[PDB]
Amino acid sequence: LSQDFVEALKAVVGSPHVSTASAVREQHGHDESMHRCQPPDAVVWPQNVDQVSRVASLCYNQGVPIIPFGTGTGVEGGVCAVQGGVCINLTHMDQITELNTEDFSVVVEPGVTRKALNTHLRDSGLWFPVDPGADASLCGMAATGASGTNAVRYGTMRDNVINLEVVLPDGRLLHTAGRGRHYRKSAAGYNLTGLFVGSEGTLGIITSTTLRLHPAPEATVAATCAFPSVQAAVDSTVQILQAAVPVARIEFLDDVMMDACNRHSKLNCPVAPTLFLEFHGSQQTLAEQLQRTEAITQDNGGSHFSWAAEKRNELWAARHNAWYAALALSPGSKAYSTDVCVPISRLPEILVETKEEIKASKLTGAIVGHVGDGNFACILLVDPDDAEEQRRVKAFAENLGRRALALGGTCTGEHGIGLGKRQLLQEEVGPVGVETMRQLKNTLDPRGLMNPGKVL
Ligand SMILES: Cc1cc2nc3c(=O)[nH]c(=O)nc-3n(C[C@H](O)[C@H](O)[C@H](O)COP(=O)(O)OP(=O)(O)OC[C@H]3O[C@@H](n4cnc5c(N)ncnc54)[C@H](O)[C@@H]3O)c2cc1C
Repeated sequence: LSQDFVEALKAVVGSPHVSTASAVREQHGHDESMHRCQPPDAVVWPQNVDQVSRVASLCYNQGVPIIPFGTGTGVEGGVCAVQGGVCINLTHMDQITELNTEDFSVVVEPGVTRKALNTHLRDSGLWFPVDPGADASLCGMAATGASGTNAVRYGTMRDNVINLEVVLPDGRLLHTAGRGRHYRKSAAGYNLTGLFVGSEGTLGIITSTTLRLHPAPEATVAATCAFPSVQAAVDSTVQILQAAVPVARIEFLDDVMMDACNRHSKLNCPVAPTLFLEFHGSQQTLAEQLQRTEAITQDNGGSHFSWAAEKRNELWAARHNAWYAALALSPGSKAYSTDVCVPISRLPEILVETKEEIKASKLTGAIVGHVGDGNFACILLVDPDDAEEQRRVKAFAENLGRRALALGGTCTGEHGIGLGKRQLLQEEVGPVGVETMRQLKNTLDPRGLMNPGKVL
């Protein structure tokens, strides 16, 4: 990367906001997955959207790849600089604006996390529900198409992103639904917002997100329920969904995951395949939901509910840190994770099969999942130096992905494709799907400089 180019970057954002130091680049060359670190040639911190536009235009016209970087909590290698280039860390733009409580909407910049937003909203009676375990950038969550434990009731990022401000690869500024606009529904033209949700930094740089807010629930009850088998826990889940109980949260942990979370968070749940549950409503509707849900879990051998502000907060903090609980089983390890999502009636087959396949192998694996969406993760601990085991883990993940595709599902419910699932995506949507996706990529990023090597 030439000295003249570095000076041009510094002229846009300021000398302190450009770094070519090896240690700084290495810290921005990896995320939380096992994908090996590939450092960008420079890291740049733009201070406003005009600077984002000017950095993008500079890189684009000089043939330098651009890698958007939020909080670096992704798990598919999205920020790995496989072709070098400039990593654009967006988190100094951290303002909340256009809070419209009467319309249930707010605008956030990339440095705003879910925790920051919900702190800003206390005593408003509103909250933002999409809750990945990590303290991630909300714009990064829009870029990956994230979901969370609350999505079963309150929707994913795709359901809750109303508008996006995007710097396109050559620097033009796009407001996907129109500048300043916010509304419940529209048929006006093609829905551009949905195209950029889940684009993972390959179509442009999200510099603000307009988010749907939700009313805080009148009352909340959380509980855990232990089961004799994975089959019994997942059968209960499917039957709760088929009975249309509007559960707020329904999370599955297998016995390995439950033990790991016990050791990592000082929960003391019985070591068993377990559902973490949460219900929202008035006392009238809560009693009803609890009736019907306990009836179904009882039929499948579930325990009497172990009830859980502080202990509920402990419970979900433990769930949100399950990834790190899994890592603590094998200290010094990184992990890869599957993330399939299947038609819910096929969820029992594939989780029970996954549990059986994990035991039939020497692999360490923990299972946790948004099973209310028909989605789950197998978190696979890897020694960073054991090449044999690492290709056993990638082969396991590949096979599980193809099993989900055989059942009519998808290879990723929320984490994305990044570097790891590109072959699975080709199988998932076929040749005409791949070409159509590539044609959209090419019109927005003709030079292929927008996070190259990812997704397609
Ligand atoms: C403990 C743990 C728990 C998690 N739980 C969940 C979960 O329940 N659900 C879930 O969906 N994910 C989960 N994740 C994954 C991760 O938190 C999400 O994918 C999150 O959306 C990533 O945001 P980020 O800013 O940290 O991404 P980064 O790693 O910074 O970036 C991810 C990708 O998005 C791109 N990108 C980032 N910001 C922008 C932007 N502003 N504009 C354009 N492209 C951008 C990057 O180029 C990259 O390709 C978890 C991760 C961890 C470590």
